[PDB]
Parts: sequence; C-alpha cells; structure tokens
Amino acid sequence: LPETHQMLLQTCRDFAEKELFPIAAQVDKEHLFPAAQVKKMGGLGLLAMDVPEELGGAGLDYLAYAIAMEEISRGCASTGVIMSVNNSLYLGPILKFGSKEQKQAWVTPFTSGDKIGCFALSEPGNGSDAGAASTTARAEGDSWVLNGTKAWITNAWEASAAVVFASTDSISAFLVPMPTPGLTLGKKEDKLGIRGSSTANLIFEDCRIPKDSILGEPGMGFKIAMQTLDMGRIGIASQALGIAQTALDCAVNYAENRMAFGAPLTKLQVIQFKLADMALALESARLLTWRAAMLKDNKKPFIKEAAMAKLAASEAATAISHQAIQILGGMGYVTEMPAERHYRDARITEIYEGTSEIQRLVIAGHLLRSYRSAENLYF
Amino acid sequence: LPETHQMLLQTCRDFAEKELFPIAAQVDKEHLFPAAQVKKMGGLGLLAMDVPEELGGAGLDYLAYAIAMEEISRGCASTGVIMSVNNSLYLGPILKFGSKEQKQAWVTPFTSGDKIGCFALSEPGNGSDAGAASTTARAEGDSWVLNGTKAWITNAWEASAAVVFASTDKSISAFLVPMPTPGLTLGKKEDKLGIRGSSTANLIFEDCRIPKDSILGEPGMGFKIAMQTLDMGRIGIASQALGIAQTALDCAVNYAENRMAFGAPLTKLQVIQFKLADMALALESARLLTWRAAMLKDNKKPFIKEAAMAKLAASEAATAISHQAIQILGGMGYVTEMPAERHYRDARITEIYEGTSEIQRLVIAGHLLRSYRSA
Amino acid sequence: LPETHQMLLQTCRDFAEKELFPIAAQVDKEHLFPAAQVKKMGGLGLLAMDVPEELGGAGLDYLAYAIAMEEISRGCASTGVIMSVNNSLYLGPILKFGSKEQKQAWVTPFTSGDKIGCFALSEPGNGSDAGAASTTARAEGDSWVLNGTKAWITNAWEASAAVVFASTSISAFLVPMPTPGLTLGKKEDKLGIRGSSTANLIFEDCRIPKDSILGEPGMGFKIAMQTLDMGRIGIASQALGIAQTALDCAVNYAENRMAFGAPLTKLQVIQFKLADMALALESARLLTWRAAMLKDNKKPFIKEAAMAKLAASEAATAISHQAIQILGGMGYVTEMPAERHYRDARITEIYEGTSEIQRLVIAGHLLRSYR
Amino acid sequence: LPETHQMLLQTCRDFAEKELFPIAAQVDKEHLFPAAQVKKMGGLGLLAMDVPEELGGAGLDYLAYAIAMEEISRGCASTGVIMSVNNSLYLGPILKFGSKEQKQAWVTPFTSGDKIGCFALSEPGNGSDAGAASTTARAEGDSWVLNGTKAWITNAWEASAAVVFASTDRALQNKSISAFLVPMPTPGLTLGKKEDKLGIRGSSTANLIFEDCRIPKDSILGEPGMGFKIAMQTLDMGRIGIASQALGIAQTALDCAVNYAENRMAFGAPLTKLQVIQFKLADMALALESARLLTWRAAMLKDNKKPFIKEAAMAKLAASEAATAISHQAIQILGGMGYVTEMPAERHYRDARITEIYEGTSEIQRLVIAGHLLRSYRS
Ligand SMILES: Cc1cc2nc3c(=O)[nH]c(=O)nc-3n(C[C@H](O)[C@H](O)[C@H](O)COP(=O)(O)OP(=O)(O)OC[C@H]3O[C@@H](n4cnc5c(N)ncnc54)[C@H](O)[C@@H]3O)c2cc1C
Ligand SMILES: Cc1cc2nc3c(=O)[nH]c(=O)nc-3n(C[C@H](O)[C@H](O)[C@H](O)COP(=O)(O)OP(=O)(O)OC[C@H]3O[C@@H](n4cnc5c(N)ncnc54)[C@H](O)[C@@H]3O)c2cc1C
Ligand SMILES: Cc1cc2nc3c(=O)[nH]c(=O)nc-3n(C[C@H](O)[C@H](O)[C@H](O)COP(=O)(O)OP(=O)(O)OC[C@H]3O[C@@H](n4cnc5c(N)ncnc54)[C@H](O)[C@@H]3O)c2cc1C
Ligand SMILES: Cc1cc2nc3c(=O)[nH]c(=O)nc-3n(C[C@H](O)[C@H](O)[C@H](O)COP(=O)(O)OP(=O)(O)OC[C@H]3O[C@@H](n4cnc5c(N)ncnc54)[C@H](O)[C@@H]3O)c2cc1C
Ligand SMILES: CC(C)(COP(=O)(O)OP(=O)(O)OC[C@H]1O[C@@H](n2cnc3c(N)ncnc32)[C@H](O)[C@@H]1OP(=O)(O)O)[C@@H](O)C(=O)NCCC(=O)NCCSS
Repeated sequence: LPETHQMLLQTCRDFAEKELFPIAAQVDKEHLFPAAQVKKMGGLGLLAMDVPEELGGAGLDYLAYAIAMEEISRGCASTGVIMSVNNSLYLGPILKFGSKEQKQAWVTPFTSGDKIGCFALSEPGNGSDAGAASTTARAEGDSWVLNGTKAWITNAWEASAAVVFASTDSISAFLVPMPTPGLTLGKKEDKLGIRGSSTANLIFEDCRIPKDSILGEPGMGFKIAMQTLDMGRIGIASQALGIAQTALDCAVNYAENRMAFGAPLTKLQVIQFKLADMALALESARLLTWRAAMLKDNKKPFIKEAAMAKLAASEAATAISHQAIQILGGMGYVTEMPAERHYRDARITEIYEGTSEIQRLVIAGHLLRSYRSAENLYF
Repeated sequence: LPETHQMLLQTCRDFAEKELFPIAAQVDKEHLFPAAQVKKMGGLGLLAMDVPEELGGAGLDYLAYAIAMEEISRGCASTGVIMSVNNSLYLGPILKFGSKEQKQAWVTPFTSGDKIGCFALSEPGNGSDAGAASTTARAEGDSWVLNGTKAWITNAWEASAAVVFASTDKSISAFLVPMPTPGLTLGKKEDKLGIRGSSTANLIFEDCRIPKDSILGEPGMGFKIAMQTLDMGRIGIASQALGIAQTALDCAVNYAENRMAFGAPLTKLQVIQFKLADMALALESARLLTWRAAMLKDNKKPFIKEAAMAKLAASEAATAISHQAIQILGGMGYVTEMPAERHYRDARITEIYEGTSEIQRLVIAGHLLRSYRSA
Repeated sequence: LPETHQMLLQTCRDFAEKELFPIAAQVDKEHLFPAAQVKKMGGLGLLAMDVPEELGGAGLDYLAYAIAMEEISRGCASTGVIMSVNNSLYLGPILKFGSKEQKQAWVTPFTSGDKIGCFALSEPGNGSDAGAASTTARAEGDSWVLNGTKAWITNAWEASAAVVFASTSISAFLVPMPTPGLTLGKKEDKLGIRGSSTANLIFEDCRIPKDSILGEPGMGFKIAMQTLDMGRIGIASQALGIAQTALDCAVNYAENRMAFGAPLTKLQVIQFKLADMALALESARLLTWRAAMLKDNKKPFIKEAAMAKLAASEAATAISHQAIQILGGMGYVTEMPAERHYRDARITEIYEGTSEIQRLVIAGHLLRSYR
Repeated sequence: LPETHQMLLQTCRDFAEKELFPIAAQVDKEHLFPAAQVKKMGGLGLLAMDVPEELGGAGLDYLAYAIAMEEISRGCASTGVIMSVNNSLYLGPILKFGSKEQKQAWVTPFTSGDKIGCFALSEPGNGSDAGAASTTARAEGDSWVLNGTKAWITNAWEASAAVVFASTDRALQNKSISAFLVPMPTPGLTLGKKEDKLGIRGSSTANLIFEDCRIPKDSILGEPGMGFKIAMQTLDMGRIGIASQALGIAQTALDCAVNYAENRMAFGAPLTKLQVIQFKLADMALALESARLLTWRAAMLKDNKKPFIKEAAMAKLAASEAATAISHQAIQILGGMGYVTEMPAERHYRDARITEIYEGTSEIQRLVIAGHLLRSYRS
C-alpha cells in the first residue's frame, strides 16, 4: 500500500478499536443507531471519502474507501453499512450525475455527519428485478408528483434526503428531501443482523417535489441505478471483508488459548486447516476488492470486477463466520462471544446490493460479451 | 413405513400444526419454555417413546422416535431438543443401565410431561474432551459427595432430575441426582442464537450429598455410559435437524411458487430449481441415514458409525438448507416476518451439540478403519 | 439384506476378485472388450437378472441387480457398463413393452452372454435434448426404412441388436446387427471405461420388417424415458462400485504408507478425508437401494432413480479424487489403480442424463409433490 | 500491467499459439518430450527469466515469469513444468545460494535451451516428509560420495545437471541435509524407468539412483547442513511457477468451455442461454481470476525482497484447486465431447490433477499457511 493509505488504515483501525468495538454488542442487542459515532466519523471524512475537498469531502480515492470500510466494519458492521450507503449510494450518484447546484445543495451538507442520505430503488414487489418499479413520477406544473412505496431502505429513519427511482413512462432518479409532505416512513424492519441500521419503507402519496429535483435526464434512472450499484458493490465487498476479518481474529485468539486433549486447539490439524481455508478465502476476496477499487480510481471499467469482489467477499464472510462459531464450540452459540453476531451480519452481504445469483449473472454476461468482442475482431 | 408408523407420523404432524407452529415465533422471541405443549406431548407418549408401557412409556421403537422427532421439530425446534433430551439422554441411560428399582424411581415419574430430566456431561473447560471431567464424586459415609460445575445443560431450569458424570478416581461414574437438592445451584440461563425455548445453564455442585445408591451402573462405567448414551442421542439430534431442514424447504418452496420476478414465479428460474433439487437431495439422503441408524438400534445391532453419519449428514444439511431458504426468500429471508431466519439460527446448534461435526468425523473414521482391520 | 441377496453378493464378489480384478488394468490400457469374462457373466445370469427364468433370465429383482452391479463394477468399470446396458437399456424395454413373440426373438437369445444388445437414443446434435431425434423411420410397404446417425452407442461393436429411437412423434424399433443399410462409426477414444465400445450407428435406407416397432407408433419418447429410469439405477450402482474400490484402495494404502513416523491413517486430515468418503458412498448406496426397491414394488421411482444416479456419480468423482490425493505421487501413475478410478468415475456424471438433467428431473418431481 | 509485461504476454501467447497448441495432443498421446520447442523457448529467454543478463539470463523478474508460465502452460502443460523446473528449482537455488564460480559453471550453460536441470529431493519412501531423506553423502577425502535413490524427478531423462539433496549428518537433526550440484551423466548415477503418468506426459519423471557416486568437494551448494533450508526456500519460488502453470491449465479449460457453450445448441438455443451454464462459467472465471491475483501478489513480494512463503502457498493452493474444478466443469459443459480425446478437455483434467500434488500437496500447503498465519498473530 502507499504511505498515505497505510496511515489511513491505522487511523481507521484506531478509531474502530476506540469507538466501535466497545459498542458493537449494544448496537446489535438493542437495534440502536450509533449516533455519536457516525458524527465523529463524519468529522474524520469517512462519510465523504471520494468527495472533492472543495465540496466538503476527504478528497481521497476508492481504494482508501475500501480500506476504511473494512476497518470500520471490523468494529461494527452496522456502522459499516451506514457509511457505505452515504458514500456509494447517496453521494456517489449525485457527484457523478448532478449539476453544480445539486452538488452544492445535496452533497455538501451531507459530508460531515450532520446529515446522511439513503437510496431507494427496491419496492415490495421487486428488488432483483430493479426495472419493474411501480412507483411513479408525473410532471405537473413546476413539480414532479411521486406515488408509491419503496422497500428495504437503509438509513430510512435517520436520512435527510433520498435518491429515489421512479417510473416516468422509462425510470428516472430524483433528489427528495426528508421529511417532506406526502412522504411517510414504514415501521423499522426487525432484522437477523446489521440491527443498528434502520430499514423501512418509503411511502409516497401525491408527494410533490420541484422539477429540478430530477437527477440527470428523464429515462437515465435505470443506468444511474446500475452504475451506482457497481460502486456500492465495492463498499459492500469491503464491509464483508471487515466482518470476515474480525470473525477470523476471534477464532484465532480463541483457538490459541482453548486447551483440549492436552494442548491448544491450534495444535490440532483440522483446526489449522479450517484457519488456513478461512485466511485463503479472505485474502483472495480482499485482492478482488482492491482490484475493483483501483480500476474505478483509474477510470477503467469495473462492473465484472465489483460483482466478483462482492460475491467473493460475501460468501467468504458467511463461510468464515460459520467456522468461527465452529471453532469456539458452545461459546460460538451464545452472545457472550461475538461469533454468533458475525454469522448474523455476514448473512446480509449475500443478499443486498444484488443477490449472489444476480452477481453471477452479471459476471457471466460480461464474460460472454468479452469473448464475443474478441471473436468479432476477426471479422 | 409400517401402517402404525404412518399413523404416528400423522398424529405428530397434526399435533405440530395445531400446537407448535402457532407458538414457534413467540417461544423463540421471548426465550420461553413451551411448558403447556410439553405436558400435552407428555400425555401423548412423546417424551417416553422407547419406554415399555409397563414403566409408563409408549412401547414404540427408535424408528417411531425419529419420525415423531422430525415432525415435532418441523413445528418447533426447541420443543424438539426438549423431547430429545428427555427421551435419549435422560430416560435412555436409565433404561439401559438401571436396576429395576431405579427405573421405577427415575423413569416412570418422567414419562408423562409432569417431570422431565437432563444430561450433564460437559464442563466449562471441556465438552469434546468428555473424559476430562473435573467434577468429583467422593464416597463419604451414607453419601456420595459431588463438587464441580457442569456446563451447557439443556433443560436445567425445568428439570427434576439429572444424569451427572463425575470423576471417582475407567475413572468416571454416572449418578442420578434430584433437582432441586441441597448443594446444587443453577447458573444463569445462556442467551443463545437459537433453540431459545430450551433452557441451558450450569449445574454448580458444592459439597452436594446424594445417597450411595444414586450411582447408575458400576463405578468407573461412566465414560462408557455417556458414549453409548450419545450414540442414541445422536439419532434424536439427526431427527431434529431433519425437521428443521424439512420446514425450511417447505418454506422456500411455498414462497418461490408465489413470488414473481421477471414475469413468472421464482420456481420457473432454473437456478431456483437447482437450489431446491440440491436441498431435497441432501434432506432425503440424510433421512435414510437416520432411519438406517434407528433400525440398527431397534434390531439390537451396532450403530455407532451409523448414528454419527446420520447426525453429521442431517445437521450439515439443516445449515445448508436453511441458508438457501433465506437466499430464496431474498430480503424477506433476513426479517422476522418470515420463519427462515429462525430455521438458520436453530439449524446451527445441530453441528455443535451431542458431538461436534469434527468429533463425528473422527468417530466415523475410527469405525471405518476397524472394519477394514477386522476383514 | 435377505440371505438370498447376501449369497448373491458373495457370488459376485468372488467372481469379480477371480475374473475381473486381474484383467482391469489390461482392459483399460488396451481398450480391450472383455469377451471371455462377459460370457462367464452370461452363464451366471448377470446379463439378464430381472428377466423371467421362462425367458432364460435369472428371475431376480432390481435390488439384486444393484448389488450385483456394484460388485462387478468394483472389479472392472467397463464390464459394469456392458452389463448395465444389456440388463437395463436393451432387455428392459423389450420386457416392459414388447410382445410375447418379440420377447422370444429378442430377449431369450440375449440372456446368456453369447449375444448382447444396445440402446440408441442420442445423436451427434442432441443428447440431453433426447426428443430432438432427427433419425427418421418411414413406413414403406411391409418394412420401416431408417435414415440417420445415432451417436455414443455403448456395445456398438459387439452388439447383435439395438433398440433404436426414430422420428415417425418418436418411435422405438428393434434393429438386428449387422444389417444391410447399417454401418458403424470408428470407436471413440475415451478418458475411461475404455473396455466398452462406443460408436455411431449410421442408417442409410436401412430396411426392417413392420413388426420391428416396439410398442405403438409415437410411444418412443415415453419408452426411452421409462428405460432411462431403470438404467439410472444401474449407473448409480456402477458408480457405487467405482467409489467403493477407490475407497478400498485409499484405506489399504494409507494404512501401510508411513510418513512423519506413523501410518497416514494416524493423521487427522487423512481420517477426515476417509470419513467424508465413507459418508458420501453409504448415503448414495441407500438412495440407490431405495430406488431399486420402489421399482421392485411397482411404485414410482423417477425422482428416486435420479437422486441415486446424481448422488452416486458425484460421490464416485469426489472419492476417486481423494483416493489419488491420499496416494500422493503413487496416485498419479498407472502402477496403482487410483488414476483409472478417477477416469472411470467421470463418465457416470454424464451418461444416462448429465448431472444437470438429473437436477431438472428432481426439481420437477419435487414441485409436483407440493402441488 | 507495465507495457514491458504486456509485450512479454503477447510474445508468449504468440509462441504458444504458433508452437505449442499444435503439438499438445501429440506430446500427451505419445509421452513425447518436446525438445525442439524447449530449445526455441531457450532462445527467447523463457528458461532463465529471473537470471541476470550477465549470466546469460533474460534479466527480468518473477512477475514476468508468472505471466510467461501461464501463457506457455495454456498451450502445453508439459512444456510449462519443464520450464518451471529449470527456472525455479534448478537455476533458482544456484542463483540464491551459489558462489560466483558456481553460477558461471552451472547457471550460464543452462540458460539457452541446450542444457536444462532438475531438482532431486523426494525419495521412494518420502515426499511430503522431505526431511526424512535416506540418500546419503559422505565426505571421503577431497570428495563427497552419494548413495541412494531419489524419486519422481521431473526432467530426469533430459537433464544435464541436478541439484541433489542428501543426508550428511544424522547426529545434528536440524542441520542434517546438504545440497549438491551433480552433472548428468556421471559415474555412479543411473536412471530408473520413466513413470507412466495420468497427465503432463511430455515431461520425464524417473528415479535417480546413486551408487558410490563420487563428486568433487566444490559440488556442495551452500554450507553443510543447509540442505533442508535451501530445499524449502527453493520450493517457495517453485510454488509460484506451479501456481502459474495451473492458471494456464485453468485458462485454456475455460476458453474451451466458453467457445463450446456459445456454439453448441440444445433446446433451440446455445448452452450459454441456460442459467446454470452461465453460473458454471461465472464460478470458473471467479476462481481463476482470484487465483491469478494471489499468484501475482506472491511474485511481486518475491521481486520486492519481501517474505512470500504464506503467499506462495496460497497461490499454489488456490490455482491448483481451481485448475481441477475448472477442468472438471469444462468436461461437464462439453457433455459427451468432454470425455473423448477429440476435444482437449479430458487432457486438461488429467494435467490439472498433478498441480494439487507436486511441490507440496494441498495438505502441506494448508499446514504451511496455517503456520505462518499463527506466527503473524503471535508477533
Ligand atoms: C436489510 C436490507 C437492506 C437493504 N438496503 C437497501 C437499500 O438501502 N435500498 C434499496 O433500494 N434496496 C435495499 N435492499 C434491497 C435488496 O437489495 C434486495 O432484497 C435484493 O436485491 C433482493 O431483492 P428481493 O428481496 O426483492 O428478492 P427477489 O428479487 O424476490 O429474489 C428472491 C430469490 O430469487 C432470486 N432471483 C431473482 N431474480 C433472479 C434471476 N433472474 N435469476 C436467478 N435468480 C433470481 C434472487 O437472487 C433470490 O435468491 C435491502 C434489503 C435488505 C434485506
Ligand atoms: C445450547 C447447548 C446445549 C447443550 N446441551 C448439552 C447438554 O444438555 N448436556 C451436556 O453435557 N452438554 C451439552 N452441550 C455441550 C456440547 O455438546 C459441547 O458444546 C460440544 O460437545 C463442544 O464442546 P465444547 O463447547 O467444550 O467445544 P470444544 O471441545 O472446546 O471444541 C472447540 C472446537 O475444537 C474442535 N475439537 C475439539 N476436540 C477436537 C479434536 N480432538 N479433534 C479435532 N477437533 C476438535 C471442536 O470440534 C470444535 O470445533 C450443549 C451445548 C450447547 C451450546
Ligand atoms: C461413453 C459414453 C457412452 C454413452 N452411452 C450411450 C448409449 O449407449 N446410448 C445413447 O443413446 N447415448 C449414450 N451416451 C450419451 C450420453 O447420455 C450423453 O452424452 C448425455 O445425454 C449428454 O448429452 P450430450 O453429449 O449431447 O451433451 P449436451 O446435451 O450438448 O450438453 C452439454 C452441457 O449442457 C448441459 N445441458 C443440456 N441441456 C441443459 C438444460 N436444459 N439445462 C441445463 N443444462 C443443460 C448438459 O448437462 C451438459 O452439461 C453416451 C455418452 C458417452 C460419452
Ligand atoms: C509427476 C511428478 C513430478 C514430481 N516432480 C518432482 C521433482 O522434480 N523433484 C522432487 O524431488 N519431487 C518431485 N515430485 C514429488 C512430489 O513433490 C510428491 O509426490 C509430493 O510431495 C507428495 O509426496 P508423496 O508422493 O511421497 O506422498 P506422501 O507423502 O506419501 O503423502 C500421501 C498423502 O498424505 C498426505 N500427508 C503427508 N504428510 C502429511 C501431513 N503431515 N499432514 C497431512 N497430510 C499429510 C499427503 O498430502 C498426501 O495426501 C514429483 C511427483 C510427481 C508425481
Ligand atoms: C428428455 C428431457 C428433455 C425431458 O424433457 P422434455 O423433452 O421436456 O419432455 P417432457 O417435458 O417430459 O414431455 C414429454 C412426455 O414424456 C413423458 N415422460 C418424461 N419422463 C418420463 C418417465 N420417466 N416416464 C414416463 N413418462 C415420462 C412426460 O410425462 C411427458 O408427457 P406429456 O406430453 O403427457 O406431458 C430431459 O428432461 C431428460 O430426462 N433427458 C434425458 C437425457 C438422457 O438421459 N440422455 C442420455 C440417454 S442415453 S445414455
């Protein structure tokens, strides 16, 4: 790693050990939003890593973001997803597709932890099938009028703004303030894990927003959504790496100190093998993530690469966390140790920002297009 | 299946649907012992299936037990482990190794739902390493004196008797201990990932005196009793794992038939079809292993390797099936509105208790090789 | 297991150890059809097991067949597939769908190892897509006229008769071999099961009598599908034999190979590999026997046959792989039988319906059970 | 990738396409050592990639070697192992541990494809247990006398020199082995019969039998008792070569399956229109790209003079298991055509299998990884 990125890593790891490890159990048990910690992170630049310093951000790159995301998620996975949604899914598309004015109004006040945003694509009847949005935007006067329900929205209860995708005929993106007349929140979902982040429906009933609330041009929405998810996928890959790293750390320390049949568990061959496979899966997932980050930072294509990273990391996080429980034994099954929380948090990384199935379809599609292109050059 | 085992399956299915399915979510949410339902199961003979009627049991066999155990656990996994501990781990060793008088005293009042037992082998410093028991039993006058802590005892807070293993020096012995009794305190209930309706806690013995006739079998038989008990228990846990797997698969199939994506049900996607075929294969395979082990036990044939195979297969299937059930549900899989996330949490214990998967592999390997050496 | 089935197991084991184990390497190395051993098997009844003794069969059941199949295949995988093709794919449909006269003409002469048969469904352009058959049968007078090429036909170069599927919409036909209008393609050069022959059947204006049709016109696809259900139990069992011999090999070796001061079997890792192998095999055998018993009791067994074949074939590949790994360097050379088991195992995931087709068949039945 | 490494990649691909692809079926079928092709590779620097130009080498690095190895092995797996043995196992130790005079005598004439070497560590009695060498070397006057059988020596029947490991001191149990440079032929050395192998059949494998074999005193590479260390550090490098070989086998297997799947029809469409086929292909691509990044990390650590034992073991482990899984799935996608020699898939499956065994089995790799993982946590 570069020197800068090494220092960043140490700052983030110190933060995580100081501020996140001591609350992780509480945040999870009580489904508690980590308010004070998100705000401190805001001051550190972690909620706006890839945002130009001129717009109020850290002025860093996606590799730095990937590194920071891992270290944060290692401390608290919920804190990780909150940070990832703000960077990749909220601020991301606004920097990419927004006017100078939209950036001033909707980026800058959301860079410091005073306000955060959210991303609303999924609906109760469709999440993988993104283009099947039934939520409608209709132009009427100096306004777009929004009607429908978005589902599963991370940060719904804490967000001051949302990038919302609505059918205009055919999908468009809109900047929506929160709260706003004609927008109500559903009840907070009761989740298996990442319990400190809020997840709730967004309910639009003749919600009016000004005409310049549209992000990009009408019909650009599906493309805005897909490109934003490419970036988001790197963030989720990093979160999954943090979850996996901390689960592995937990297994190693335990197994070194737990005695069985006369010696530490780490004298048993089978334990060494579990641990070696855990380390291989994690390091492999990490390199795929950094590849995808560096490609994005060099303005090269990264769709296949982000899908691979998210896929590899999420499945490693679930495998590794399972094996951490197994190595701990009975201690793995109770809330006295952190391993059972790891297994619970890990499990969402295979679902959100495109299920594993979707990721494979994306990779396959890009694989097959690349070979078809190479074939055509002959003709 | 025999006509009689078909009628049992239906009785159990009908009972789980009426009595367990409606309470499963609350039991899990509140960590709440299903006391009324256990008493009802007691009355149906389900807490003493392989006990002779003359001792107040159902007079059935281990095949019937595995079937009933699967149907119960399909309904509620916690009720499952509670039924299994009483049947296999508590009542089982007393039927196998007890005197006639011991069976009348310690089996018969635990055959009907009013009293249940527990099994206490594991300790804080040792669970897989069973023979490392540092709980001590010392002969003093008219009593055995017990000192030490047992850990992870399922049914600790509701149990009226325990089979406790303690070092007396072939250095371990098995003891019938009443609960409550002077010198015994319970630890705090464990806060578990799943099977939250079952209680789990430490048994703490300080100068705990029990009569000399409390010993089960002869002194030094303890390790053997424990190991042969776990063999029977493992068929019970395999059957619980099957029930968790079956209900997770039922959940995924009903959901996928009704959820639309890209114009049609999820079950029209080839990928989803493949998930469900793998799930069905793993489950049916595990069930046959389980039934093989039960039938061997029933015909008074060895079944150590076969019970370990069943427990290993079933339990790893439960975890794989329940994971895939969540995946098929999508977002709905990650929330308590659906039961998928509960099956995932419940399935996970089955790879740990009554011998970890690693312990299972070592047992299977040991018996494999003996079979080649005797050929 | 019944005592009758217990005795059959020992006869087949005895036979395999005397007649098959000593030639397995040669059969494989030289791609050599094991003609003398197949004749002896014919004399024992192994090539006509589920056939009534009135038609010269053994008069046994599919459970007996699956046991015998596993013992033969443990001895030599090519002898196993030759025997399975004759029992399940040739004689099977003729028994189930043929007339009295058809049985006497086409079964009775093929029950004793003098004459064996074959089953021709696949074509160069379609194997999984079995209904896509482009070979044609036209009715010209008191004959059928066949035109087209069938592909991958096991026993092609040794068979005296074939059950051939032709588009008429598909029908089944008994074709004698040799016959005017029929020629054989070159033998395939295979990764494994090299002692069985595999080749194309090429029909050019091939004329056969009108009474050659098996069942009614249009029944062909159903006859083919019901045949492959039976065949799948056979391949399951072939696969169990390969797997079993691979595991026998590994255990003997590991007990007697020293490393770091003890046998390999003293290493915890080797014990785990062995435990997983035994678990995969034993579970696959139970699925396989469930399918054979459902068939013997006239119960549906499509899904169960599919599960048995899928489980058994995937176990044969995983176990043979681990057999090579336990042997180390010795696993990679022809001095040991492990590399041959790896090569033989691999076909069982492909023929009689690929693993992917098995999963589709299983899923279809599963969903219908819930409807 | 640097422009230089991009040129090299194209050179090796072109060579492979021009010289290796057309001989691979024959080399495999007939167990034929591809001597003309190895000589040409020699002229291009491929047999001495990390050797300085001043000793007659290509003057490049291990990243270049890894890239070159993958392209060579894609064309012919046997040519790949022949090249890897010469680079990593023969030349490697001489460059790392040899004197100036040893480099001139034993490196320089083995850099051009006229003479290649071999590496003799394993014995009939022991491979994984490398330290149990019973072949002996006794100091007799001004000479060393060797007695014993080495087993499994790649290039045995074509080599003009060997790096040979022999027991020189059974009293000092951790300084027990020494390394020796031995010419081929030499009085006292005879070869065993060539092994009949599942795959990589163009390479020779056979026993080296020493009986009263006297070699001069300056034949010892490094100090007496250093042999086990020289051998282990040599295998660390070799593992990067073998990982690259395995990538090449996996890549050609994947190329094969994709071409077939796009062009084979079933149920009225190409196989690639089936989801399950797309899934098979996505998993293949992910396993390969992941293994490649692990390999490049290890090569890069070596080239930067950093520790790479764990990383080399991870790479060899990931690549070798990917090659076997990918080649297995290539056969499955071809269906019947996958089982016959008319297509190359069955050969890729046979070649891939060796990569899980030699230069330290998969089991040894996991023990190595676990050991270094644990040491990191302790430090
Ligand atoms: C805690 C949580 C937080 C979330 N955060 C956000 C957020 O902030 N903003 C937002 O917009 N959304 C968010 N999501 C939505 C999330 O991305 C979706 O749940 C996910 O995309 C899957 O969509 P779905 O739940 O509708 O499942 P479905 O689309 O019904 O999928 C069900 C199953 O079918 C599979 N499937 C679907 N299509 C195909 C296909 N073509 N081929 C093969 N298989 C297929 C899926 O992979 C899955 O296994 C969140 C969800 C959760 C649970
Ligand atoms: C909810 C719950 C209920 C339980 N019910 C009961 C009960 O009613 N009564 C009772 O006595 N106990 C009970 N158990 C205890 C249970 O059986 C043990 O947790 C289990 O045997 C593992 O023992 P351990 O927790 O001490 O883990 P450990 O023995 O510390 O093992 C930790 C890891 O090391 C591995 N390991 C251990 N030894 C070896 C070895 N030799 N080779 C390879 N790997 C090894 C294990 O497989 C595991 O992966 C229960 C546990 C729980 C969590
Ligand atoms: C040695 C050998 C012996 C054989 N014996 C006989 C014999 O005696 N008689 C006979 O008639 N045939 C025989 N077969 C043919 C064998 O059954 C076929 O190879 C098998 O059906 C696969 O068909 P295919 O080769 O045409 O491959 P394809 O049908 O082209 O399939 C290629 C790949 O696509 C997959 N695929 C195809 N359709 C689907 C789908 N809908 N969904 C998902 N995946 C799909 C396949 O599973 C496979 O993975 C033999 C083959 C061999 C190699
Ligand atoms: C074609 C070929 C080429 C080769 N090239 C060379 C060469 O050029 N020079 C050379 O010196 N050698 C060479 N080798 C030797 C190769 O590196 C060995 O085959 C390998 O190290 C395994 O050694 P073994 O065959 O003695 O197997 P064994 O050591 O007998 O092992 C057999 C099984 O036990 C396992 N095992 C052994 N020890 C342990 C342990 N402690 N824990 C867990 N599992 C263990 C192994 O993983 C393996 O699965 C070659 C081998 C082959 C087949
Ligand atoms: C052949 C194939 C494509 C079947 O799917 P498809 O072509 O769609 O055929 P189906 O959907 O079953 O429909 C055709 C009829 O065959 C019938 N059928 C299918 N399998 C049957 C079986 N096992 N028994 C009886 N009937 C069967 C179906 O019931 C169906 O009847 P209807 O038209 O009344 O609905 C595939 O699923 C399969 O099993 N292929 C076999 C591949 C194989 O084994 N190849 C190697 C053979 S030689 S080694």
